[PDB]
Amino acid sequence: ANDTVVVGSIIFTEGIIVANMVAEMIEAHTDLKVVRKLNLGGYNVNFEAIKRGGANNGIDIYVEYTGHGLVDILGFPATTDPEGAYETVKKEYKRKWNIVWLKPLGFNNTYTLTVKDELAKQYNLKTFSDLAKISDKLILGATMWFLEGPDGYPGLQKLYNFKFKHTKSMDMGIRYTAIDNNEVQVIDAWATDGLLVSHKLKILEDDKAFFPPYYAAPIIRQDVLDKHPELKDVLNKLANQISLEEMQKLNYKVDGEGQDPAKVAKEFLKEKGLILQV
Ligand SMILES: c1cnc2cc3c(cc2n1)[C@@H]1CNC[C@H]3C1
Repeated sequence: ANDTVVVGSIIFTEGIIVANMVAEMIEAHTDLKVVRKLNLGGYNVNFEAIKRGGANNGIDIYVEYTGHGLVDILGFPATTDPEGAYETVKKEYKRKWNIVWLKPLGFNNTYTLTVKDELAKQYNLKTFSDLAKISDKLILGATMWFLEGPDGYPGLQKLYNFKFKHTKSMDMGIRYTAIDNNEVQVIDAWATDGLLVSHKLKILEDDKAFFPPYYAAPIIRQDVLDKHPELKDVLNKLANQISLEEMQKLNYKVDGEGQDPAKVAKEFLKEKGLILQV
């Protein structure tokens, strides 16, 4: 009579916004109440938590990215097209873990390598290969998740033979300040990052196609769907409802304009008519 589900996120702006959207949709369209949980860390943290489940100090639902799941299935970085990534993780997670991938939200939040526009013009940079030829002169500032993830810098560095003068691990917001001030020359910008809006940066082309697609989708434990089958349709109301530009704008409302992510998520859903006004 008082059933609850746990929606998890790791700790970054987009993750919390989209987890909040999932929680708001569930509470708007079902009789379930939602525990919102934040998990410390990056790679495989939400995956392990959902394997435990909300009844065992874990989570029942979170928004995963196809490429992050794909690299864990394969055991080595590989590239593919959006459908290849999505269908592979959907079938594998269902068969191995009884985890259900719902429909993609609509955006691809990939890792990138990004430089200031002026630096790109100064050195004629368009591609990762262009950058690698001169990386020995440059400093990379990047997030811990990118530097430590199996699908992040370790394999990219080996494939392109990147040789930066110095490589610094940085918090998410401050790497944008650091590249704006030329404390570093390259950052691992993420494609939906809010602060890409306010900095004059150039996203370089991954010409060897190292990275897989990173399409966000809600995923849920099958036993939670068995108990509450309505969830499937409710969460699929978000299907293709968030473009890259929309997600970027929401992220900037938090990171650039100081709004809290709960407010940003709820007002977005109200604007799009996905939940009721008032
Ligand atoms: C480990 C686990 N999940 C991640 C999710 C994301 C990232 C890194 C992760 N690393 C950023 C790049 N892909 C989508 C977001 C943001």
